[PDB]
Amino acid sequence: MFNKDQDYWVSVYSTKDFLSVETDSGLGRVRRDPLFPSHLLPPDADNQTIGDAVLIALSNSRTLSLEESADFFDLETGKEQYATWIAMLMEKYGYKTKRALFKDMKNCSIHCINDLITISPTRHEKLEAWSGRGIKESDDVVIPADSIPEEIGAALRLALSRCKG
Repeated sequence: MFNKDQDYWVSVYSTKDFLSVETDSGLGRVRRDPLFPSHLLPPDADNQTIGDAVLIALSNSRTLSLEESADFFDLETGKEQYATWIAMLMEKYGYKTKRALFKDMKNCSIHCINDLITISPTRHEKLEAWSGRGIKESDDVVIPADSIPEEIGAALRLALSRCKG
């Protein structure tokens, strides 16, 4: 169950070899939450499995207190965790180079607030960068938060098909 007026955030990263559903946390600004391992799914995961992963990952999304915020957005910690995420993906899927991993990688964001799940496609800009550039509001995919997990999965697949670059 999601709390009223509370934001819950997830990032999705997709390649030919994996579909990763990740809890994001923060305070206005959000990022990959190091307390929660990525949900790493087979690239051919069905919609039920994807939807249940999305629901769990969203539920874990934290809204931090003032004190938690300072430690959480620490620059050097962030760098370490980010590069560690890349290393983990490379070692787990046998990517020999960063280019091999990021070349075709798609990114969608997932937001849940007040019984609405919004999934937003992105444009792949640089090797490790995505933007909202060229992405219309109407490119989002919206479903209710109490949707069956199959519907959430289908919604994420549609958003992934709307990614560009």
